[PDB]
Amino acid sequence: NKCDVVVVGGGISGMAAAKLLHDSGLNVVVLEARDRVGGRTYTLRNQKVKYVDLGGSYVGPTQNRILRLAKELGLETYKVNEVERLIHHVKGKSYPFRGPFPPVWNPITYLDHNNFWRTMDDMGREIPSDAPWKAPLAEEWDNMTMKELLDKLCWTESAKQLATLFVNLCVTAETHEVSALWFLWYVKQCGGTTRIISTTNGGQERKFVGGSGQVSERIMDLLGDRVKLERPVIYIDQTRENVLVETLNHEMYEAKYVISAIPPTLGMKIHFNPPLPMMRNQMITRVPLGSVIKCIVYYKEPFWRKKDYCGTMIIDGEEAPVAYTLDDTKPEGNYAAIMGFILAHKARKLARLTKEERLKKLCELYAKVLGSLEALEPVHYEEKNWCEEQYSGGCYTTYFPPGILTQYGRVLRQPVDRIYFAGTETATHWSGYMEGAVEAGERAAREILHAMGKIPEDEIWQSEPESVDVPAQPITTTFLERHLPSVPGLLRLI
Amino acid sequence: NKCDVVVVGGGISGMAAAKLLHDSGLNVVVLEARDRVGGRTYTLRNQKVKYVDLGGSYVGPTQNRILRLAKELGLETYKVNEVERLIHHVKGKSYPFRGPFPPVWNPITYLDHNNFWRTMDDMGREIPSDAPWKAPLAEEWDNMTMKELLDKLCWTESAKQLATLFVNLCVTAETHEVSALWFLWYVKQCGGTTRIISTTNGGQERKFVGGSGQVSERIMDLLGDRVKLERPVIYIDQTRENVLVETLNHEMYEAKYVISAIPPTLGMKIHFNPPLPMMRNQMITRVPLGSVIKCIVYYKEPFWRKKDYCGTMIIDGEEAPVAYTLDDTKPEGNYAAIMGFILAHKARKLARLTKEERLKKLCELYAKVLGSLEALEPVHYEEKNWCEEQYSGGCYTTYFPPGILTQYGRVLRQPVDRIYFAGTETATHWSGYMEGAVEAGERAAREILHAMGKIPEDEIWQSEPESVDVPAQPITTTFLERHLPSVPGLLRLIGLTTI
Ligand SMILES: *Cc1cc2c(cc1C)nc1c(=O)[nH]c(=O)nc-1n2C[C@H](O)[C@H](O)[C@H](O)COP(=O)(O)OP(=O)(O)OC[C@H]1O[C@@H](n2cnc3c(N)ncnc32)[C@H](O)[C@@H]1O
Ligand SMILES: *Cc1cc2c(cc1C)nc1c(=O)[nH]c(=O)nc-1n2C[C@H](O)[C@H](O)[C@H](O)COP(=O)(O)OP(=O)(O)OC[C@H]1O[C@@H](n2cnc3c(N)ncnc32)[C@H](O)[C@@H]1O
Repeated sequence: NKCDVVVVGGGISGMAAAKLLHDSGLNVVVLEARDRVGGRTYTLRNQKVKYVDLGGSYVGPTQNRILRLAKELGLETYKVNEVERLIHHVKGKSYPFRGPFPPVWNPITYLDHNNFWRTMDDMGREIPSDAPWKAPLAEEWDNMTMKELLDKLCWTESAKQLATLFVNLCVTAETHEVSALWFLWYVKQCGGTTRIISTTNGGQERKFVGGSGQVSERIMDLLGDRVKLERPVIYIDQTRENVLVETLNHEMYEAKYVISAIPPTLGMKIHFNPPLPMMRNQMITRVPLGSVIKCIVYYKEPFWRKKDYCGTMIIDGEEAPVAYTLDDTKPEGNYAAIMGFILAHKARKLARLTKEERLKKLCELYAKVLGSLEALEPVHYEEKNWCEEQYSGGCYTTYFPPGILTQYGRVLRQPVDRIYFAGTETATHWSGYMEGAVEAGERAAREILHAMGKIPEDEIWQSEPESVDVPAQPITTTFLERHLPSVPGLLRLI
Repeated sequence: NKCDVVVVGGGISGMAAAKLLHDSGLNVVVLEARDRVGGRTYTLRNQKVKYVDLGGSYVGPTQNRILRLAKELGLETYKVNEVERLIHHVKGKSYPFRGPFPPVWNPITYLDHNNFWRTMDDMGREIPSDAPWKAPLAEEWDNMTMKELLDKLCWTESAKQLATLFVNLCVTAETHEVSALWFLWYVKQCGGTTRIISTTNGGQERKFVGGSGQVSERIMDLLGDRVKLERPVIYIDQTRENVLVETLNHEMYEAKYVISAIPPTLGMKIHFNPPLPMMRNQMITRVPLGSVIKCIVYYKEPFWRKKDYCGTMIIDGEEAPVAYTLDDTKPEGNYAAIMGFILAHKARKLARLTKEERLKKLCELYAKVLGSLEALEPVHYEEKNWCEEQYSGGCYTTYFPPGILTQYGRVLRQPVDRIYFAGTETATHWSGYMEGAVEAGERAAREILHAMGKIPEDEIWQSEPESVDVPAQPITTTFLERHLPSVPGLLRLIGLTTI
C-alpha cells in the first residue's frame, strides 16, 4: 500500500525516474498497465530472428543520457550498416549516393533543395528548446501547418516531395496534420536537420546488442517486486494528506508524490480528484500520437551489399508502401534483414491487409528498388502496428496540431499539486526518443527530490558528460550551402 | 447489476436513448458520472436569477426532434428578443441594423461578403451529411484549415474579419485549429449559413421556459431508480457472453448491449477489453472539444430596448472579451440580462482573471457597444467555464483538426461488437446541438432494437414530422445574391473588356 513515490508507467522514462529515486534511498513503486515493461520499446526474441526491436531501436551521438544508462546496465551498441551506397528511388528509378542528403542535379532544383534544409535550421535557431512558445514568431508559425510552410518554401515539386517524406518519417504524421512551429522545434531540439537524418554521426548510428527492451527489463530486474505489471492506473486522489493511486485490478497505493510517465493524452485514462486544472484538462485531448507499422523482412544473406548498396532506401511517392529502410542485419552478418516503416496515412490504409499481403507488397517494392530478385525470397517476417496499442496510442511520439503548442505547451511539465510529469514528450533534447525519455524521467525524479528538500533548485536540471564510446563529430556546412540563393532569390537577382 | 442495455452518460442523448428503449419494454440502466443529469446542458436555479441555462439553451425551426421530445415532457418554448435593432461593432464603433447579416455599403466589400456566404453554402452542397469524407474534393478540403480557406476566399479584410468571428462563434475554436472540410460539413448539416446564424427563423430563435436542463431531469423522473448518479464508467469487458460495465465507485453492471452516449474523446476515460480496433483507438485521441465561457450579466431593466437595441451584439476586435451577445431577459420581461460568449483563445486567456474581474470587463465592453452608462450597473452575474469540466472536455462540441475527418470519420458511429455510439457528435442533422443529441440517442437505441430482431433495418433511421409550434421558413436568396460576381470574377470581367 504505502511508499514514497508512485511512478505511473514502466517505459524507459518511468524506469529511469524510479531507478534514480531508488538509488537515492526512497521507496518506489512502478505501476505498469501491460504484462510487460518497455512501452514504446519492445524486443521480441525467437529462433528465427534471435532478437528484434519492434519499437524504438536507434541511438546515436549527442544522446548521452540513454548511452550512459544502458552502459551502466551492462549493454553494448553496434553500428547500423552504412558502409556501401544509400539509394534514393524517384520516379521509378534508383539513384545510389553517398553522404546524408540525397543529391540533386538540376540547377534550379538544387537551389530549392539547398534552401529548404537551410531554412529549416535558420528558423530553428530562433526557437528556444525549453520554451518553443517563446519563439519571436511563435504564433505566426504555430497557426500554420507544415503543408502550408512547404507550399510557400518549395518552388519545385522535387523539393516538396522530399520535404514531405522528411516530415512523414520524422514524426509519423502528414504535413497538413502538424504545426510548423512544433515541427521546427522538434528538429531543432534533436540538433537540426543533419543530426536528425543521419545514420553515421546522427540519430540512427547505432542499435543495442540484444535489443533496446533490455533497458526497461534490466531496471525491472534491479527493482524486483517494486514493479507491478498489469496494474493500469484508473484514479488519482489528491484531496488528503497522502496521494492515493488506484488500479483497474482494484489495488490501492499511497504515496507522498506521483510521477506520470505516460504519453500526455493517456492521462485521459485516469479519473482525477480534484479535477485537473482547465488548461491540462483540455491539453490532454489535443495531443495525438503518430501512426506507423514497423516491418522487418528477413533474408538468407544481406544480398544488397554485393551490389554496393548498404540497405538504406529513401523511396518517394504515394504508391510505395514503405518510404524508408535501413539494414537490420546483426553485427555478426547473420539474420540478414531490411527494416522498413509504413508511415502515417499508409499505416491506416494498409492495416486492412493480412500480414502475408503486406509481406508480398514489401518484397516486391524492395525487389524493384534494390534491383534484385533475391528480395522476392524472404525467410521470415516480423511486424508491429503501433496504432492498435491502447497503452501507447501510436508511435513514435506525440505531435501538435496547428494552434496547440502556443496555447497549451506551457502546461506539459507543470506539476499538478504532488503529480510531476515525465515521459519523452516533456524532454528538451531528443524529445520523442529514448534519450528524451531518460532526460524527462531523471528531471521529474529530481523535481521530487527538490520538493523533499534533499537537493537544491539548481540540481533539478543536470548536464550529461559526452559518451566515450559514441563521440559526436561536429555538423558542418560548405560556403556554397550557406550562401547560394533560393529560387526567388535568384529571380530577384534577375 | 443485470439489465438489457447499459447507457453510458445521462446527457440529452443518453436520456433520449434510455427513454426509447424503456418505452419499448426493455430494462435499461443509465450510468452517469456526475451528481446530476443534463451534461452540456445545465440549468442553475437561485433566487436572483430564478433559472438560467449555463450550457446549451437555444432551439429553433428544423430542430423537430428536440422540440417533440420536450413537448411530450410537458415543456414550452418562448422567443428570444429580436424586436429591436441588432448591433455590429467593428473598429471600435457600433452600427445598428436589421436582418440576419450585418449590411455592407462598399460595392467591392459587398461583392466579397456576398461571395463568402454563398461559397460556404456552394461547397456545403458537395458534402453528404451522413458521409462528409465522400465529398469529391474531401481530401483537398480536409488538408486545409479554415484559416487557409478564408485567406484564399476573402479579398477584403472586412469579409475575412466577419468570417473569422463566424467560425469562432459556431465552433468555439480558431480558424487555424479546424479542418475546412469538417467546418463546411458542420454548417451544411445545420441547414447552411443563414439557418445557423439566425435568431428569427434560425438556431437561436427560442429557449425553453424554465431551462433546457428539464429535458434530462424529466426523463430521469420517468425512469426512476434506473438512473445511477456518480457512477463514472471505467471499464467495459466484451470477452464473455454478456457485456460487463464497471464504475469508479466499484459497481458492476451486466448487459446485452451498451450505448456510449459521451463525447467521443471521453471514451479515453474507459479501459477496454478487448482493446478497441486500431481506427477507433486513435480516433478518440484526435477529436478535442472547443473552448467557451458563457457569461450572464443581470440588470434592473432591459435598458437597451429603450434605445431600440434588441440586445444582440456582434463584436469584432481582439480587445473585446465577448464576441457575441443575446438578450437573456425572461419572457415576462423581468430578470433583465445579457448573455455573452467568451470564445476560443479568449476563454483560455481570460480564465486567469477572477469572476469579479471578468464582470468588470464585460460591463465596460457593453457600455461602449451600447453607448450606455447603465451597462456599468449590474445587479447580478453568473458564468460557467466549460473548459474546466472533466466529464465534458469543453463546449459546445467536438471539432476536427486538418486531416482527421477523412482518415477517421468513418468509425465515429461504427459499432464495436455490442457497443453502439450515441451523442450529438454522431448526428447527421444539427450535430453539436441538443437536436443532434436526440437524433443520435434514438438512432443508437433503434440499432440495438434491430440487432435484437425487434424492428426491421429500414426503421433504424427515422424521419421526424415538422413541429406545428415552430414553423420553418425556407432559406431563400435573391437574383443578385445568386449571380453577382466575386471580386476575382469581377477582375476577370475587367480583364476581358480591356482586350
Ligand atoms: C513505436 C516506435 C517508437 C520509436 C521508434 C519506432 C517505433 C515504431 N524508433 C525509435 C528509435 O529508433 N530511437 C528512439 O530513441 N526512439 C524511437 N521511438 C520512440 C521511443 O520508443 C520512445 O520515445 C520512448 O520509448 C518513450 O518512452 P516513455 O517512457 O516516455 O514512454 P512509453 O514507452 O510509452 O511508456 C509509458 C508506459 O506507461 C504505460 N501506461 C500507459 N497508461 C498507463 C496507465 N494508465 N497506468 C499504468 N501504466 C500505463 C505503458 O504501458 C508504457 O509501458
Ligand atoms: C456547453 C455549451 C453547449 C451548448 C451551448 C452553449 C454551451 C456553453 N449552446 C447550445 C445551444 O444554444 N443550443 C443547443 O442545441 N446546443 C448548445 N450547446 C451544445 C449542447 O449542450 C450539446 O450538444 C448537448 O447537450 C450534448 O448532449 P450529449 O448527450 O450528446 O452529450 P453530454 O451533454 O456531454 O452528455 C454526456 C454525459 O455523459 C457523462 N459522462 C462523461 N463521461 C462519463 C463516464 N466515463 N461514465 C459515465 N458518464 C460519463 C457526462 O457527465 C454527461 O452527463
